[PDB]
Amino acid sequence: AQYEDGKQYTTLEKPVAGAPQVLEFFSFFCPHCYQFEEVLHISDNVKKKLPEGVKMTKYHVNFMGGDLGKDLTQAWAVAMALGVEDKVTVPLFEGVQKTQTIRSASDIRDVFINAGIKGEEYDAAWNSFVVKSLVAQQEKAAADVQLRGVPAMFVNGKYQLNPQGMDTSNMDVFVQQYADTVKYLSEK
Repeated sequence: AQYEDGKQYTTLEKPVAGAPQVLEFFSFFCPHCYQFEEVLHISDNVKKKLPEGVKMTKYHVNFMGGDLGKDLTQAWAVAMALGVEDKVTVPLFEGVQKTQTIRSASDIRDVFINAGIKGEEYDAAWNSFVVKSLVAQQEKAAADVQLRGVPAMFVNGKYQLNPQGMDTSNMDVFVQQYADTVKYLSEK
């Protein structure tokens, strides 16, 4: 066909019930993830092609960057709880990969302060049990698909995007292929 298992996507040997409809994993240590976010705006372009009635979920992972990697997963839980994903994503990426000024939880915290979240509101979120279970959700979702690599997108707990199988001579064309693939899988 035009879309084929093993080409634009793969199928899970082990489907995951009750999964979010469009589920994306990343790491602020992940170089392709930086590309995906700041250069290609994948999440965004997928969204604008998804039918609506469809929610999009993005989770951080632990397996890159050891101790900081986990701090970053908890901080992304904070960002989700406060609804400030859109104000910290870029400075977290650049602070980890561009300027390399993020080396500790305290530096992660600085990004949120600079983004305007109050220290008080941040420390309370950081320490809240609502953030604990949010961390647990991120870990569980990654666990359910035995996630060993990022960036990664899963559709309806049963399909995994396979970006390796798309032309990259043009960035715009890659993005649209990627998004259309998501929409195809979405309708499947």
